Amino acid sequence: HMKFTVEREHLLKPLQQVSGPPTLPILGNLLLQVADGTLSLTGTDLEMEMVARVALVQPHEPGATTVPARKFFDICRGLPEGAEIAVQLEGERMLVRSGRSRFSLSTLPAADFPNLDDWQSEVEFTLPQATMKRLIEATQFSMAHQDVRYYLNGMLFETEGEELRTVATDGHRLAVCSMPIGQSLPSHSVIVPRKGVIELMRMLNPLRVQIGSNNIRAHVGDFIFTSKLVDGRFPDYRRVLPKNPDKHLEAGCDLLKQAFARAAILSNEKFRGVRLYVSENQLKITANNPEQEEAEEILDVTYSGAEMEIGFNVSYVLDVLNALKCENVRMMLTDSVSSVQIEDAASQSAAYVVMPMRL
Amino acid sequence: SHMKFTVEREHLLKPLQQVSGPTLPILGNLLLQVADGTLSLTGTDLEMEMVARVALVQPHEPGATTVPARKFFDICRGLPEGAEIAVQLEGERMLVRSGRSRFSLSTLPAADFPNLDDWQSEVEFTLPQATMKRLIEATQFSMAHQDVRYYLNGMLFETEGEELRTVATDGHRLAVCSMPIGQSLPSHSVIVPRKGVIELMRMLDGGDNPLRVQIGSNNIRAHVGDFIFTSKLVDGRFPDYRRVLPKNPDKHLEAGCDLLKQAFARAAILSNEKFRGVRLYVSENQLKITANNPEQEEAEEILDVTYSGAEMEIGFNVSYVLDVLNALKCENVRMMLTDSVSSVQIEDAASQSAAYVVMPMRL
Amino acid sequence: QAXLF
Amino acid sequence: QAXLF
Repeated sequence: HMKFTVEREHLLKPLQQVSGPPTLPILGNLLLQVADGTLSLTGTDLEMEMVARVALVQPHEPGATTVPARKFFDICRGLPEGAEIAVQLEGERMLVRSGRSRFSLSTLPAADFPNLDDWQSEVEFTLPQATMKRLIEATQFSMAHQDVRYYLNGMLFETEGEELRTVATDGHRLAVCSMPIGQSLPSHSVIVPRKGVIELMRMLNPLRVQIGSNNIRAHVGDFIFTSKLVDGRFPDYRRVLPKNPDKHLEAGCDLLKQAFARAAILSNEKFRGVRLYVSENQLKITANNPEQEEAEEILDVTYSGAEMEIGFNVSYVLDVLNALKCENVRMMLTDSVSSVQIEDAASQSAAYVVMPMRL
Repeated sequence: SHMKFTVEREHLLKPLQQVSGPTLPILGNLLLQVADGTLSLTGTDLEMEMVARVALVQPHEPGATTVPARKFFDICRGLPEGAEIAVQLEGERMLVRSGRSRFSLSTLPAADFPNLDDWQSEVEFTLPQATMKRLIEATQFSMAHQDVRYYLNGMLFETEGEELRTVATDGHRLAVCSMPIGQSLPSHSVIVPRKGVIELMRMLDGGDNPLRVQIGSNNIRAHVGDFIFTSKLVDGRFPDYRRVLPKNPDKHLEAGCDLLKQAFARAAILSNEKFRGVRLYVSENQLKITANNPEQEEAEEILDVTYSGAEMEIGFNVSYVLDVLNALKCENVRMMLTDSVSSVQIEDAASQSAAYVVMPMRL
Repeated sequence: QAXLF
Repeated sequence: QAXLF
């Protein structure tokens, strides 16, 4: 039977990260395995799995079992600062002891725990965790949610030359972010599901990424996250990027954001439509709703192109301005019926393309 | 009709926010009135009403109208810090202007706005806002929610001698807190609805600033600074909380508030998710808490306490015990027991101002 | 759960 | 709302 004794602080983050992700009963448990001075904790939902390794300095006995994830983490979290958690399997119940606190948890067999089927890595590289955080943070909001086009319910991860690129779209708006990682990579493109993007974001020391034909893996410290890839064809985002955006507007990121936020109050609650009128060094934003109420904002911008009018869903514009987090923004327009490319005025790493509304 | 006023953004935010705190379209609007250098904003849901007064320095024209509460507050909140908000009625549309931002809002007539019917005050007194916050905070959690006994869906406000007391109960647990206000009061007891208790509580962010309370037979009023909150009282009979207070709780336990709270929080993990039952076995300077659930899992905690009474066993809903320990926020707690089928009085070991009574579960 | 009254 | 493709 299994047995181990460990500090509370050495078990918290390992349990918290593994318990992150109930349909069938064993998916609500964590598979615990003691072997050769190492405690391995494993959580899964069948699509993805998080493995954490904790080294055992005190005496232990090997074995394996599964225990309720949330209750075992809450027990360890609830124990005092600096507590020594003695764990041992007694028949069909795992016993957790610390001081004068005793907990008898129910178990399900370790043999019944589901494991992701083995696969072989095709692409492999390393990068800082902040670079991966920036890549996901910059495009996560543009992913679709419960879209019938299942391939849009996720983020495209693409390697080319010495850059790792993330792409996310829902058919109305698109987000791209490219970052150089300083390693020669092969040309590979995969769709990570939106649940896996959230877990990959939750665990960000270097980060090692291994990508296969149907799976992706991420190694952060003593944690190993694995997720199935979405088996579909992602749209050719290069075909969508504005080809010749002749009209260039430049304005303050915050002033433009606060104006769209104010105009949105009196926009249609269902369609969220705002009208942009660009003229020599000026932008007028107008919003109308079925109650015949109107919001109007006039801003000082930098614009020397021809005068034009264009409609937009104000939420999609605000999402891009909230994501950029910069001093100034660059809106690159074409005509009233074509998309707009929005970027930071000081950086080309992240670009956003929004399709307009016929208004 | 020809209503006009110009005012700073900061002088409009809290007044709008508190008032804006629907079934009929006009209940979603705020009644705005300008008269003699004063802008009055009024919100209502027919049971309670909040009136806020904002003084006007700059030129203005009198009149009245009603405008969407949420949109007008969001407009004022969205404008830059230090903004000058120029407002004026243009036909059946209220115009809001500030810098290069223009908003035309829809209106409903000021004559169609509902007003609480007038009443006469029976009791009246003043106290610091922190004293009223403490009184509500100490007993708020014990109020019932959507109970068939409608009179329990609220808090009893009671004046006696020189003390204001708040009582709240749901039939399982009770909370009572008394604070001296230094004024001779008449013997009066009223039930404030739980929606009114929340509104009254949400406007007390001025600590030592004063609060004037006026109570009537069917209404209660609270004056905090430039606000006037009024609420209808619950027309029912509150139970005699003095009857259910433990008469002779001979058995006295004393323990650390935090250590006792962390032990109940840990045992609660393996308690029944619906009934939340824990078993307390008390013996010479010791407390053993045990929790069981339908999955045959068990949590057990043994603590060092100060107890010299006879050995006894008693069941409790762990959430009701944790709610009392979270509310006390003290160093040491005292539980005063009687028997396995009677209630327990829980207090701070250093203070008698707030007392809590919890009815046990049959073990 | 036992009621107070 | 116009679609990107």
